Amino acid sequence: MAFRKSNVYLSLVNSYIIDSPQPSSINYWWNMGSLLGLCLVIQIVTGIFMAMHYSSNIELAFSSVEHIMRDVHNGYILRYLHANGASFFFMVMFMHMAKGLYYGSYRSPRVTLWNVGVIIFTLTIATAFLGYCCVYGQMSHWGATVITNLFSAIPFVGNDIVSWLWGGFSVSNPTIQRFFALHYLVPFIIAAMVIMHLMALHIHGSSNPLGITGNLDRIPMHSYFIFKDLVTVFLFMLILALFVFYSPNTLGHPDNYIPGNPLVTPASIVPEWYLLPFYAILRSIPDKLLGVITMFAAILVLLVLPFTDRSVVRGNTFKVLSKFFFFIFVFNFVLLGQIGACHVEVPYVLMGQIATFIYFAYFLIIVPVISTIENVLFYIGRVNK
Amino acid sequence: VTLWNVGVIIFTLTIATAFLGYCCVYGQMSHWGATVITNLFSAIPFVGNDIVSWLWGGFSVSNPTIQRFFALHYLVPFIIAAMVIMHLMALHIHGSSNPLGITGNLDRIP
Amino acid sequence: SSLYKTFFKRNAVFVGTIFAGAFVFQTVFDTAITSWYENHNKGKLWKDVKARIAA
Amino acid sequence: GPPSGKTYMGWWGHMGGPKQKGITSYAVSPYAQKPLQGIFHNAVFNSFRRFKSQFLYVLIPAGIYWYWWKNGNEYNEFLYSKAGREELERVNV
Amino acid sequence: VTDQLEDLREHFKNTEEGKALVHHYEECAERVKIQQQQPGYADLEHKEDCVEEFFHLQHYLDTATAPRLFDKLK
Amino acid sequence: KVEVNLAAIPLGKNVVVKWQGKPVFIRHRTPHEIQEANSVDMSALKDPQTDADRVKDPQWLI
Amino acid sequence: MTAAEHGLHAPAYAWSHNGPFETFDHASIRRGYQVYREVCAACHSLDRVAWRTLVGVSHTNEEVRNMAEEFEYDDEPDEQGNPKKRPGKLSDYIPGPYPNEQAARAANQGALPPDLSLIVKARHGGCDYIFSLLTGYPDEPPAGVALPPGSNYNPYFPGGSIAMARVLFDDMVEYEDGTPATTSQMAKDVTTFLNWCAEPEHDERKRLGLKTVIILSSLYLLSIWVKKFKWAGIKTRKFVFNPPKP
Amino acid sequence: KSTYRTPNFDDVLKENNDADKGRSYAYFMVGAMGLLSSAGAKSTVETFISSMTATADVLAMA
Ligand code: HEC
Ligand code: HEC
Ligand code: HEC
Ligand code: HEC
Ligand SMILES: COc1c(O)c(C)c(C/C=C(\C)CC/C=C(\C)CC/C=C(/C)CC/C=C(\C)CC/C=C(\C)CCC=C(C)C)c(O)c1OC
Ligand SMILES: CCCCCCCCCCCO[C@@H]1O[C@H](CO)[C@@H](O[C@H]2O[C@H](CO)[C@@H](O)[C@H](O)[C@H]2O)[C@H](O)[C@H]1O
Ligand SMILES: CCCCCCCC1=C(O)C(=O)c2scnc2C1=O
Ligand SMILES: CCCCCCCC1=C(O)C(=O)c2scnc2C1=O
Repeated sequence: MAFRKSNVYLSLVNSYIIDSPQPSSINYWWNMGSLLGLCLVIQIVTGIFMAMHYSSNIELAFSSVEHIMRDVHNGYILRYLHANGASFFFMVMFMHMAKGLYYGSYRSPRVTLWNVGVIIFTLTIATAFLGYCCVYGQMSHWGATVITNLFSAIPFVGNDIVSWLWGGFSVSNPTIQRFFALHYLVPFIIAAMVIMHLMALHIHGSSNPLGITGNLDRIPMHSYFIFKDLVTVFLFMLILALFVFYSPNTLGHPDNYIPGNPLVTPASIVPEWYLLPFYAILRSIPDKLLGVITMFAAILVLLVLPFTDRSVVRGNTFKVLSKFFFFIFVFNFVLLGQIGACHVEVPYVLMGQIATFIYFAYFLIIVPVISTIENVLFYIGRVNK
Repeated sequence: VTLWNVGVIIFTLTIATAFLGYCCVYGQMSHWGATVITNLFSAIPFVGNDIVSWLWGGFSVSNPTIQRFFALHYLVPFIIAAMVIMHLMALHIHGSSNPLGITGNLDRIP
Repeated sequence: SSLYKTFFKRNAVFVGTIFAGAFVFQTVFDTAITSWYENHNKGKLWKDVKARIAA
Repeated sequence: GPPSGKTYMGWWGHMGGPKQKGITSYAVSPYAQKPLQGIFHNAVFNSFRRFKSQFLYVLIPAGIYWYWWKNGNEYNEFLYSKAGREELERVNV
Repeated sequence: VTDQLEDLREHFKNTEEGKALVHHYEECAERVKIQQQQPGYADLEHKEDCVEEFFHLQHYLDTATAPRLFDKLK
Repeated sequence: KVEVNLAAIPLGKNVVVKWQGKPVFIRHRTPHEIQEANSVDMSALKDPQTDADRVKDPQWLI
Repeated sequence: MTAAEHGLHAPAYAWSHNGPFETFDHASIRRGYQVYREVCAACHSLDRVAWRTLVGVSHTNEEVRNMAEEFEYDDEPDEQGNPKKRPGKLSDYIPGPYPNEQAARAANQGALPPDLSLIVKARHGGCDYIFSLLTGYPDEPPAGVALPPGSNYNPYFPGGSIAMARVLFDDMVEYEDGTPATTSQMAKDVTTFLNWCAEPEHDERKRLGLKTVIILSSLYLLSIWVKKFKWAGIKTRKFVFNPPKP
Repeated sequence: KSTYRTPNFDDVLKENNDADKGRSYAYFMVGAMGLLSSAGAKSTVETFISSMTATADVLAMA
């Protein structure tokens, strides 16, 4: 047989990238996965090169980043690429996730595929946050303070886990140095998790926009999808280029250009845009313990979808009620984000509380109810007795 | 053969890893070792001394050197891990050999 | 397009010719850009300011 | 190698679909086709169609959320201006 | 010479729109000093200021002077 | 162990000092503030405490 | 939140460096440096800027060398161990007016004039904000505002009460290039110089950007064409069904 | 229908007066893509590598 088939190493590449049978009808929404691998590489590469010039000590961290910005040849390109890359990493991840939601990609027999993806999402949030703390700006310090304190909510030992995590009395030199060590480690765990994601994808293959079987008409990954992936890879790079060279700080916060100060918290704190929806959910619960539990639940609830989707067909392509509600969910998520950027003031607090309700209700009430109703409608519209 | 060749690559990567770690202590031996091993590249004709000043990130073994060495010491072990997986993949296709040097296909145990 | 068939004759362009062209492009393009750029900002640059200075 | 678990996808020659018969496909080499330029005049009015059927599912939920946002915002602005400092003390605490 | 920004501000404080705005601010300033001279101003927890009215004025000025101030500078 | 010179702090002003890396607030309260503090009912507090249980000298909130 | 708390929104001035294809105005940077030295340096440090970075940007190699030598820095101890001073060299960083944070507060009613090296990137509004703050001090605060002793009113600053008084007044600087030193002209200059301090890579970054965007745009368009060609056989593919007899 | 009667492809087929028309365009496209891609790769590689060279703050002439 061909060498690409017989060689122990090449056959892996052949089965995953060259001869892999793809459903002839997949659309550009299926291009986000490769875009996610690309993002992972860009983050690792630019990160290692900057690590060569970075100092983790609390007295030097901020200045070492400035050193990367002012003295390292092409240093600012590395930092703006790494920083803006993290944002682009989340924009693409949400689209990857939303695509799965809309087409019922989370359904059997791809449950394992969906669950591993949830784990990756969590690991990515943890990674970006740790990286954020390495700049040691004003936002960095308080973020490191808030997130680590999240654990004090645990009864009895909670405050202990916290002083442990800090390695002292407060967010200090033992904190930022362990955060750097950890920021370097986690990306390699994501890589291993990405491999398990791909292994799970390979056993049943990709789904398609029609939601039905692809077994009757497949075309090779090689040529068709390699070249189609190239189209979005270049588009992705063009847009990232525009931010990196023309508007490098639009997705950041001015407060991070101010060194961290243990005694003063900024008058207006607005977290990273991709964390805003979660920040709003946290803020909407006037109880400490319940506040953190509901926030974590906002992520874990994604695990419930394979069971609450009562439909008999996969995906929202041929479903009027489901498409409509799908978009209520999308814009509700954006709203939550907008609320997160506002002050805890009158019309906003109640709006935040209702939006949070709607978010959870989609998974637990709307989907099961709507899918059941749609099942029946499909039946009585054709049976004549 | 493939099993043996991947093993040679691992050996090289391990030597490189331990050496970089050695330089992180920055003791007397560390500094001179970092100096000698990086200079090993000046032996290359024409560009050799350039590769060296590049590797150092300056006039001599200094602050840009040790910091890049630490970054590198952390990275390489994960490449060894991936290489160890390829080593195992190559081992799995034909299995282990045995002290008699002949086939094991007539009597195996789990 | 017969303009293509004169240089490559019904065959695709080979790596060598691609790499060679890439090295040429890199230099020509960079000069074209640096030129247009400096001309667009004439009067604002240090070159321009250095002339208006005498010390 | 070790026995593998049953899946819903095979490989070329045993993909797992039902036995096909009666269907006949035809195709023409991309090399013999009109160079990419005919995607107009014939493929222009046909386009944009796959969004005239969808925009409602996107527009209505968008509209609903935009007005809700605009309403609450304008209310906030009023509450913190001079004119609304009275109502602010009412709804605040 | 005279400051280019102050020149443009002055020019705009004298338009129909600017006069209307200085008036509203003026009417506020007036209403305020009268409240201060009366007994018990120190203890009132409802002391009015004219910041809001001042901001409207300043905003109008900014809107008019911002796209023109640099054409006059070097 | 940190020493703060109270004689230096003005009337209704807030001063902040470092103690074990943690910020220490110190306000020289006005007579009106002292009344506001000690005139609040426990039913209005989720964590019930009299101003007395919190300050030793009503003039200094620490 | 009340307008007084947020602060008056800074309007959009037409900076010559705004725009994808625009470089800083180096003459303005030069002037700005003078305004910084003669006015601001009295209370503001510029810790992250090194003398050498001025060469070829706003001053000649010679000019910067003369400027750096007017200041003293700690040199390496002598043959016997006693400390000794030394004039400045290009490798050094522009020195600040105060030896420590405590002395900085003592000289400013207890306030701390922040370092201006990143000020333009460390505030929403950027250049528009800095300029507006500097030229926005009214002779008298609006009616009703109880301004604390030692403070000043400025509408652009959050809360209105700022610890920095107006420091720019007409003709307080004698511009070496002849330009009329009006308060707005000076504000316009320092701000430009402060923008350069925070983003020294500015001019170069935008040049590289133009190259990057042209190549990627071209690559993007080209890929579409290639993809369509490679897909034409599948796209125009046609099927026919002929029900098999039993 | 008879399988020998090939369906209509007139709308897609190019009136072959210039046989090597689509080939010349496709090959030019692929070629230009390869040209610009190699230039980009070269620039990217050079950007990372030169970031390891001596920094601006260490080139002091003693
Ligand atoms: C000492 C007498 C000063 C001179 C001369 C100048 N500044 Fe200043 N500045 C000073 C103080 C005491 C403060 C603190 C203000 C506060 O309330 O915290 C400042 C602050 C600034 C700021 C930051 C303002 C902010 O948004 O937080 C800026 C942007 C600033 N100063 C700029 C500036 C410039 C450019 C000057 C010369 C033209 C200048 N200052 C002079 C004290 C003094
Ligand atoms: C050591 C290798 C390294 C890896 C691997 C790495 N980073 Fe980083 N990252 C850094 C360093 C060094 C910094 C500090 C410099 C900086 O601010 O960019 C940083 C900073 C960050 C920041 C702060 C950006 C800012 O505003 O300055 C974020 C966010 C981030 N990383 C995200 C990621 C993500 C997401 C990944 C991977 C999926 C990743 N990083 C992988 C080294 C790495
Ligand atoms: C919460 C879910 C989730 C996350 C996060 C996730 N994936 Fe996926 N991924 C899926 C699902 C489900 C599919 C199956 C899509 C289908 O066939 O409908 C999938 C499919 C893929 C594919 C196939 C092509 C495609 O886009 O459909 C690739 C490649 C892939 N994912 C890569 C990644 C990478 C890389 C990451 C992130 C580092 C990631 N995924 C994170 C859910 C996820
Ligand atoms: C230069 C050679 C070489 C190096 C170095 C090497 N291996 Fe091997 N390895 C072999 C060969 C050859 C075999 C086959 C042994 C046999 O069956 O006779 C083997 C077999 C193995 C086995 C099977 C059990 C055994 O010991 O025979 C394991 C497990 C293994 N290697 C792990 C590793 C790991 C882990 C490393 C280092 C990080 C490593 N090897 C490095 C040559 C190497
Ligand atoms: C079934 O459906 C599929 C499908 O299966 C696939 C695979 C794809 C294609 C996409 C992919 C395969 C994405 C895969 C991505 C990955 C495997 C990424 C793995 C990630 C990594 C980060 C690798 C780790 C890298 C390193 C350790 C090295 C980097 C560091 C270096 C080189 C330092 C060098 C140092 C010096 C001093 C020079 C599809 O598009 C698709 O659609 C239908
Ligand atoms: C990641 C870094 C990117 C580096 C650059 C990207 C790769 C560029 C590869 C460029 C050229 O590689 C070149 O491709 C063309 C196909 O288009 C090959 O052509 C081959 O296939 C074509 C097409 O059927 C035939 O006409 C031709 O006779 C044959 O030799 C050519 O032999 C090879 O040399
Ligand atoms: C899934 C985890 C979501 C993270 C929520 C924490 C968001 C969050 C806060 O709640 C906060 O108070 C501060 S202060 C500086 N940064 C932050 C921040 O990111
Ligand atoms: C395979 C690589 C073998 C490494 C040989 C270099 C050994 C070696 C030297 O030659 C030397 O002069 C010094 S000085 C301090 N340490 C060393 C050292 O390890």
